[PDB]
Amino acid sequence: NGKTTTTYLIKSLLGRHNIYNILAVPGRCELIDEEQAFGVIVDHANTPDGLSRLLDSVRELKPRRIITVIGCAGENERGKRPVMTKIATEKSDVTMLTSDNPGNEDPLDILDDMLSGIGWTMQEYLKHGEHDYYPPLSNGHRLFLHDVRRVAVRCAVAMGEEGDMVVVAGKGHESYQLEGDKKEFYDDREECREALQYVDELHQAGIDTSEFPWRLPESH
Amino acid sequence: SKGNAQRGLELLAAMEKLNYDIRQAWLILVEELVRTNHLEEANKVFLKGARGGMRATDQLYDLMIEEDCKAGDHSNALDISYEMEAAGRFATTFHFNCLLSVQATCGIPEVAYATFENMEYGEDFMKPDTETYNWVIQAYTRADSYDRVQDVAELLGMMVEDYKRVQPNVKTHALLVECFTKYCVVKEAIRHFRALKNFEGGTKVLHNAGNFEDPLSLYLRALCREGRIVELIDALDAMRRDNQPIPPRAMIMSRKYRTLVSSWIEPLQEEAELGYEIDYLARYVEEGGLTGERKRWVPRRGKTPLDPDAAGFIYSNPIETSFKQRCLEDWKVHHRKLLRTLQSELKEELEAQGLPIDGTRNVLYQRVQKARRINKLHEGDTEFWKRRFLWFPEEPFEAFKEMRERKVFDVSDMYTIADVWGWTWEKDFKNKTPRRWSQEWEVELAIVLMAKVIELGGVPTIGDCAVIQTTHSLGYAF
Amino acid sequence: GHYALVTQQPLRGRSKQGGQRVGEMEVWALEGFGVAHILQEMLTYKSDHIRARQEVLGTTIIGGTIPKPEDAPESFRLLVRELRSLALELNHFLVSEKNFQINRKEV
Amino acid sequence: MIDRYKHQQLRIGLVSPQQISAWATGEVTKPYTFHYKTNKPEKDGLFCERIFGPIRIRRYQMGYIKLTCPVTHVWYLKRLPSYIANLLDKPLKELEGLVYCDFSFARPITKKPTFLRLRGSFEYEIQSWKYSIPLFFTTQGFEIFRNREISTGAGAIREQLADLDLRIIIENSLVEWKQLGEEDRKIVRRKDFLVRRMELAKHFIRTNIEPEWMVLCLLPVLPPELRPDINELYRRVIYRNNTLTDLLVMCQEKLVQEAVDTLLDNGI
Amino acid sequence: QITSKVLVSEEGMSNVFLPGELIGLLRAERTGRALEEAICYRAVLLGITRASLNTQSFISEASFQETARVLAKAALRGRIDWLKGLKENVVLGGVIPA
RNA sequence: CCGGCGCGCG
Repeated sequence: NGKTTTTYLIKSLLGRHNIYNILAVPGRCELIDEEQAFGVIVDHANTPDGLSRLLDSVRELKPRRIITVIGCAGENERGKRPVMTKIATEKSDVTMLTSDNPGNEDPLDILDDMLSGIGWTMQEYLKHGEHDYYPPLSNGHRLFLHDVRRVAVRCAVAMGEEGDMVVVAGKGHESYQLEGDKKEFYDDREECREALQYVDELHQAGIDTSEFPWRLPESH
Repeated sequence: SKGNAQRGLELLAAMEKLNYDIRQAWLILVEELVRTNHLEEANKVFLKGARGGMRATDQLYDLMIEEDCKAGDHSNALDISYEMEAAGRFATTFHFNCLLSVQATCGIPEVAYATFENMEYGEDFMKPDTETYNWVIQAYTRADSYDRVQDVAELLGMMVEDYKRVQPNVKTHALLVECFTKYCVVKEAIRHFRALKNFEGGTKVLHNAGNFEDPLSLYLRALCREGRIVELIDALDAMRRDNQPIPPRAMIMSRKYRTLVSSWIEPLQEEAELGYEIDYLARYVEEGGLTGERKRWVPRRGKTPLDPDAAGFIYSNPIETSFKQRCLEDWKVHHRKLLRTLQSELKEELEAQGLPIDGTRNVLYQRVQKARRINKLHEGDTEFWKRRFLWFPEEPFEAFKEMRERKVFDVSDMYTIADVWGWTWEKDFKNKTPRRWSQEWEVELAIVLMAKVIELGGVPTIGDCAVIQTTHSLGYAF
Repeated sequence: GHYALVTQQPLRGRSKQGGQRVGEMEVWALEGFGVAHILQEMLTYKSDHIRARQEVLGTTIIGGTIPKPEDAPESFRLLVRELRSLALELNHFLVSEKNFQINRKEV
Repeated sequence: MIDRYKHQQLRIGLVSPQQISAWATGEVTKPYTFHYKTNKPEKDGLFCERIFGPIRIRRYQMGYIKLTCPVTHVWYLKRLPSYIANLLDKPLKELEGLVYCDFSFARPITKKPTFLRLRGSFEYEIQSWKYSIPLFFTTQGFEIFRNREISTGAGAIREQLADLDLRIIIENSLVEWKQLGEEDRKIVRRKDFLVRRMELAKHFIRTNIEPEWMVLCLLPVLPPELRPDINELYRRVIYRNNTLTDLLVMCQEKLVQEAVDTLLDNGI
Repeated sequence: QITSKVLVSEEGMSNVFLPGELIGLLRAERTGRALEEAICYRAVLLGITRASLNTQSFISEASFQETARVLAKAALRGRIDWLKGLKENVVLGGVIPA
């Protein structure tokens, strides 16, 4: 716990968990700052215990609203898919949904496995999308979803607000994407940087990107 | 006896060389080969003899046809029937039924229909009987592709018009129920299930031992989906009397872990309170999420149903209709029939919404401007119509008398499937005012259905009871 | 003699040593007579059945009985390809009356 | 008397691109017919010996043209009443504009998630969609998810036909027909459209035909010996298809479609 | 052949027949005695041209009139022709069943 | 050995 954080500081942070690391970082809550009114961090947690620990850690940092991005791999870890989305829904207000590394397994089925922990599926969610209306959760929380992590994290970055927070997890310091059998090159930190760089124009162009669907000016 | 067909043929040739009549020996050899279960060599020897100009006895012809059709050998049976008709013995309904027993399973209804057309428009001894109609109907309802409800309906009409010579049996009603269930003609399936109830076995025959998708389960599902709960209860009594356990296909579990026990009450496709949170992890684990055997509810490109419940029907299962809705529909259709036989200003905007407060001044304006942000019968009584019935003149009754005199139509042509098949119970389900739906009626029906499903081997889920002392009897706990 | 390049039917005209046309009105008369084998003669191996035209030339010179064509003439195969060019497939199937096996005829 | 049974049938049917490839397998790629000097069949051309056969098999061997963009079949779009319009339940004018004009369709597919409030067929181009969204979403990822919320041409039609749920179509048509009945010229014509739509959707379920085959991905090529006019129309398809793949723009996409329509059915 | 068809009325909804469907008179009467599922129909007079375009063979209709319209409608539904008529076998070059 | 135009015969 914190071995990577300790080594980098010794050779040469946010939350109370990193305070003890200082007393005694790539892919460990790497803060992405572009003079915005919020923050973006990257963690490698692909396990329910670590994800729960970090999601609890975000609450103690006083965020106004909690937005999370989660995924799961394919052909492996099939027995615990819905737990991350369950804990995120019970811990976050608006939660984006996507995959971590679909691999040969089709990401649509795994993304269906996400909604199984809440009483939804791809059929019901897509029927919600067709009617361009998403009724909120039981505890007042909101749910949006997208098959590809790219646009999902772009919208999550665009939804960074004042005193708000966005988590993108499952990859961390790893900078590869697993679709089918080819290991595509994909960096979460750089993509988050790009999303934070050009967030202004999308919001100022008359598009109400606050929720899915975006209220386009000429679309009514 | 030893099956040495070639040795028998050599002995027959030796007999022929010695100026002997080989017909009796040929018959004996064929019969022995059939008895010892050498149907291939028996068929070959019989065909050799028949093509040689030799004539067999009627019993041997019938035995060959029946055995070949029982073994599923239509080619040899057809060849032997052709040879028998060439020898001077014409085919009767027995041989035609034997042939039809194999054609009905070929997947092409046109073969069986060609045989049926040969029988129907032929001599008196070739006329179809109940078995022939059953074979042709089975061929049509189990077709590979295209719709055949029209063909089966016309065949049923032809069978009805032949009432003086033909009458149905259990298989007829089982096939008709299956056909009208796969095509979602539910009312006709209910009529023929009422007819089928009077036969012992009955629903057991309709079950088809689970084969052909198990049409009995389809009948139960079709009854459940349209909210025909009284008919569902009657079917449950039918299977209980027939010692027929409710099959798992009939007990399929809905999206929200419900079954036919609680699917037609006012919560539609939704769960009850149940007193606690739902354990979604247990649901995911028990559904096969550990070994990759789960059923993912994501739409896919293709002409296949995503819903496993629609498996078996031609164009998917009937749409979900609550018992409350079905009762209201039946109330409306009865009264539409009753009416037919008898003949023979800004405050106006408030009605488009829920009227929140408003009333004094400027509240109506602010609300109308902020509302844009969110943006006696006699059906089935043939006797009454027969009584009413009694250049063609323009007067309808004069015209009726004309067709009576010119023999165009007469009262002898006025009969339905009900009054020629002895459906005396049909008049008790018609020309009656439907019962208004009530909560007490619905809950008592739910209790009755739950008890009858439990006693039949079908276990309702906890969510089924939650919609409603019997809850704990199943091993549950709120 | 000489046949058309596409339809493979005998040519038209006295100057071209062509044959006489059996029109649809002539086909009606043959159907009224019930002469089903005269009609098939002038539909397959006197007009466009390439394989059966050559065998009729040989059998008649030796006098050894002309058999039925049983295949499709080049006018039907020509129509099938044209329907294929409109993204339409037309298949001829034979269903055995003995064992109900479906046979796809080459066309 | 037992009748001498004869069960012979022939059936037409809409063809699949895979069956077109099976016919050809063999793709015609060049519009050259014959050599001007040597009078020999040009390779990969309309009369190629490798594709079609040595100079009997040239009367039966088929080829195909690999169209870069899908083109709708004129018989199933322009003939009245339109089958594509009835199955998609849209007026013929908007479909024709989508295929022949510079119109883009909003929300062409459903079985994949979207995030936009774009509905209908917006005639004018979306100003934000031109620069704002692509420039914020870059190019590669934007093009990856491009063909899921806005599309145009016969590709949008094929996408709409591919993901159609026929059973849902039948149920919606039946419920709308009941609603109309329970309530007088086009109060009946709308009913007649509804009856025509469920009968059209019903036939697709029981057959092996796919409604997306109504838009062509490959173009079968007639054997050369059957076309010793039609050849000129085949060159145009190659003339404008090979131009289109060189670019990879909307105008050339329409030119390929018009070449196929003229080849398939003129005077319509 | 002119007076052998009836027209399903516009109010007859069932899974057996659809409104406006052209069905045979004998079939309509047979289904009337066997089913009570709103089998509503009225006698229709067809001309010798319209009757010839509502046959059981698409080859006979295609070779009669509106070839493109007949083939386009038929090829959408995988129509099957059982070659029971005289003209169908003439097209194939086979022996007519007469 | 392919199509158009013109003139004819029954």
